[PDB]
Order: sequence, then structure tokens, then C-alpha cells
Amino acid sequence: DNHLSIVTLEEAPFVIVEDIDPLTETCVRNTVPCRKFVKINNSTNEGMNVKKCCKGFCIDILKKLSRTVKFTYDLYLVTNGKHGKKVNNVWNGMIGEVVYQRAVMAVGSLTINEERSEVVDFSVPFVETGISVMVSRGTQVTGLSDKKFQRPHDYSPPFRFGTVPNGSTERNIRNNYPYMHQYMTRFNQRGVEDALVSLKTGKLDAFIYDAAVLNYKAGRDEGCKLVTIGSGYIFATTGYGIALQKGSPWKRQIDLALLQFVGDGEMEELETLWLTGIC
Amino acid sequence: RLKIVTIHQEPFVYVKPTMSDGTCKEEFTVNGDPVKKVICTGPNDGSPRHTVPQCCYGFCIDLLIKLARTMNFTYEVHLVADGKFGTQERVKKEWNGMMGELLSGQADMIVAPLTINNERAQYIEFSKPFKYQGLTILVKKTRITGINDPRLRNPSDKFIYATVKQSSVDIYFRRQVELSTMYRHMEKHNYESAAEAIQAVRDNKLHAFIWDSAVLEFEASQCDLVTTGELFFRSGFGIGMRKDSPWKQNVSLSILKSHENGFMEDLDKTWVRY
Ligand SMILES: O=C(Nc1ccccc1)N[C@H]1C[C@H](C(=O)O)Nc2cc(Cl)cc(Cl)c21
Ligand SMILES: N[C@@H](CCC(=O)O)C(=O)O
Repeated sequence: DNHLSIVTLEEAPFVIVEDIDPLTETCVRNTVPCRKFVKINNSTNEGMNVKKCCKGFCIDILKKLSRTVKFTYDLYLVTNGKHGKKVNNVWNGMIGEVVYQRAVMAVGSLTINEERSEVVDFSVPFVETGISVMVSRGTQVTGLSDKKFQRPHDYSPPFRFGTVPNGSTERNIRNNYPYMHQYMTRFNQRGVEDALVSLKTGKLDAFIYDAAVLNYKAGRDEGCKLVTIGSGYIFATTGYGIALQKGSPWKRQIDLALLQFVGDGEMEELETLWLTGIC
Repeated sequence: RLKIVTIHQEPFVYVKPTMSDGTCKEEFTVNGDPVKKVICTGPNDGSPRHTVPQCCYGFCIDLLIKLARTMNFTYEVHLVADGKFGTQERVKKEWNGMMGELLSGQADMIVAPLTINNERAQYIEFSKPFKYQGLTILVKKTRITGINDPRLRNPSDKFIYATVKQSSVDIYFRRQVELSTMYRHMEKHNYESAAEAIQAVRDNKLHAFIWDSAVLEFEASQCDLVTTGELFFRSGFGIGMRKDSPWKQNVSLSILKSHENGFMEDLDKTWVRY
């Protein structure tokens, strides 16, 4: 069968979730149907799949892959965690959905890294990312290895910096720089919008996060005050990839289709359509 | 011993003659480390191609030495005999360059700045990228926003831009209908080599040179010239192996690990940034 369960996760501009037109119950314009499971209450795990609509950079990629690779799909938003983290030896998030065969693939702002590649197969990266550092203009930070980050209590007052936990960026910091990691947790941000407000109002000195999302936010920042250090410099370069089950039969055609999109200039165009910044 | 094919492409692979005793001259990087060099056999120049030992080093050689140590394999390096990266040419098309050597078994691994693309991926296995690729623009220390700048999109003789004749860039531009206007403008000004095109930017004869971003950032490390604008037509360089290779999984995992622990960034700072 060519009808595939596919999981995603909202993260603008890669995946943007909108309410469906209630009269028509049909998704239009550049959006596709996507459902989200929402609990009735806090006593039981009973819930309902809410019909919603999804659009964005990754959704246009999914639509093109559906056409060229020849499949249909049932797109759903993950609700057990977010991108993917191994908790007590059990992957949650989009990675977990693929590992435990609830989704044939995961399409979204899903970072390729080594530990995830041990449990899923990734397509070719379809957009470059990594780790960047966002600051308010003028804050001086040489890079991730700035000793303001590495040995923060060498400085008085110490640098205030954080990430959104449980994703690939925290995993990288935790693995590479243990003292820096344990220090940052007190500055953990609940999400990107929280972090950006914390930066703009001077409650945080730096926000360390996915490079593609940070550089998209810098390009849109009102007043162009929030910038990524270097000039959009990317540490630990990697990419977003489609996650597939290990040994998935779909990987080859997905790979070739994504590279065809590159070869025909369509990825360049998608990049310009969704990720361009005023700043 | 895995047979590694590579190609001369600075700053990823430098190729120099051996010293008079057949060894490689001891040299050091900007960071003060010794340059690791390997002997790579290959042609010297309708003339006979005498294959001799030469000295190979750079980004890609550093990566090979890491991979070889990390994955516990031995290797011998040679330079591709016909000097080409690898395109399908008709005699029933056949792959030339490093692609043909890999597919014919003259090589077991391509370790080179080999651009990942659909045509090659139909035939061989690429790793996850060891370096992300794109085009940028080289100019005199001159603002151009990138591929969508009005002085590129609406060309005139007042702002001359070009690439290398018959290069992958030349071919790429010819292929996209939407680049027709830029292609015809470049066609009137394309240079025979990158070196000549870069010299023409210095001498105010060429206002902008469209070329590989890694090479051009390597060039801006001399500086009267600069790279400018957003990268465009991005992809990556990968290690190339045959579909059946028992190495491809661990090669690609090792590349991810080297990006994640900063090894790859160190390579960028040794060979590309300065
Ligand atoms: O088109 C060329 N060379 C060429 C020069 C003169 C005439 C014909 C061809 N090189 C490109 C493309 C090449 C590849 O994967 O085929 N990789 C690759 C890697 C790096 Cl680092 C820099 C470049 Cl430019 C390139
Ligand atoms: N894209 C990241 C989430 C954000 C981050 O941790 O940088 C991931 O796949 O985990």
C-alpha cells in the first residue's frame, strides 16, 4: 500500500499549523490536512483527533515528494514529546513515532545527528542547519567555545545563556561541554518565542538554538536587533532530514527526489519563498 | 587496503611534487600544527601521462586520515587518471573521472569535494555531507546581495559577471530556464579557468566571479577581494562509495560525529577560513 502515516511537528516557518474552515472542513491554498490528538480532560487519556491544516517549507517538500514518489499520506502532529529525545532508553517525539512504527516517516524541522541515525534512517539533508548563537546587537561572543560559555563562572556576573531543552542542540551541548551544559539549564527556555522576548528585554545574553530557525528569526526581528553571531555562522553543520524506519523501502526514491529538487533549482526557490528575511 | 581516488582541488586537496629524496616537505598550518601529507600517485600533465608519486594534503586528506584511524582501515591514495570529477559522456553513456574509477573498481572510495547530485546518486552511494556546498560571488572589497541582486537579474555591460567556461556552474546555469538571461550574459564573459577569472576580479576587468563558495572563501583569505551575498544553489560534498560497500554506514556516522564534536569545524578553520 502507498498510503503512509507521516508525523510532523509545528515549528514556523517549516511547519505552520492553522485552524480548518469549520463550514467546509477542507484545507485550501498551500495547506494540507493534518490532525492533532487533543485530550478531553486530565483524568483519562481519552482524546479526539482534531482536523487541522498545515503549511510551510517542509509541507511544500512533502507535497512535492507525494507527487514525484507517488504516495498519499495521513499527516499527524506529534503529541508525545517534540523532535526526539531518548528518555529512559525510549525515544519520544517524531523520532519515537518512526522508531515504534507509528509513522512511516517524519517530516519537519528534524535535525540529523549521529545518535538519531542509529535508530532511524535519514534522507539526504534537504536544508542546512546546525547550532547558532543569537544575541542582541553588540553583545560580543566569539563562538560556542567562548570561555564566557565554557567556563561561565570565570566571569562576574556570569553570562546568561540558554536553549530550548530536549532537542538536538541541548544534546550536543550536554555531550561536548558538560560544565557549560549543567550551567545553562537554569536558563532553559520553554520555546523560541519565550527566548526571543527574554533576549530583547535584556533578561538573557545569548540564545543557543537550531541555526535554520535562528537565522529565520533574525531575518524577521522587528528592528533588526537580534542577530546570530559571526554572520549567521553555523556550528556542527548538519541538516534537516526526513526520518524513515531502518531499512525503509522509501528512502532511495525520497533521496533521489530531494536531489532532483536541488538539481532543478526548486530547493533554492523554496528557500527564497519561505526563509527570506527583511533584515 | 582501500583504494582512494582523489583530485587536485584546493583547498580540499593540494598536490605537490615530492622532494628530491622522494619524501614530502615538512610544513605547518596557520594554527601551528604540522601538515599531514600522504603520497598520492598520479599523472604529471595528447601527451603520455606518466604516473608518479606526489604529495597530497588538505581538508579532504585530513578527513581521510581521521576516517582511516576511526574505522580501522588501510588505504592508498591516487589522483584520478583523467583529471575529472565525473560526468556521464556518450561513447550508451559512460561515467568518466572519479565516478567511473569508483564504478569500475579502480577505486573503493572517492575522498574529494565531490558534489552530491541526483545523477551521481542514481549510480553510487554518497555519505551525509562532510561539507555543505554552495555558490557565492567574489568581488573587490562592492555589494551584491546574491543570486537575486538586480545587477545580476537584469544584466548590463556596466557590471560584468562570469564563471568558468564549461564548468559545472556553466552547465548548471544553462540547464535552468529561469537563469536564461544570466546565462547569456555570462556566456559573453566566461573565463577559461578559475585562476584567470579571480585575477580579472583583482584587475577590475571582471566585476563578479560566480564560483564554489569554499574555494572563494579560501581565496578571500589572501585581502583586496571579498565574497558577497547569500549562498545559492546549495548542496554538499560527500564521500562516494559503491552501493554494496560495507563501509557506507560507518563512514556516514563518522562524518556526523566529526561535525558534532567540532573536528569538522577545525578543518574549516585550518583550510578554508583565515
Ligand atoms: O566545475 C568544476 N571544475 C571545473 C573547472 C573547469 C572546467 C570544468 C570543471 N568544479 C566544481 C564541480 C565539482 C563536481 O563535483 O563535479 N566539484 C567542485 C568542488 C569544488 Cl571545491 C569546487 C568546484 Cl568549482 C567544483
Ligand atoms: N531541530 C531540533 C530542535 C531544535 C534544537 O534543539 O535546536 C531537533 O531536531 O531536535
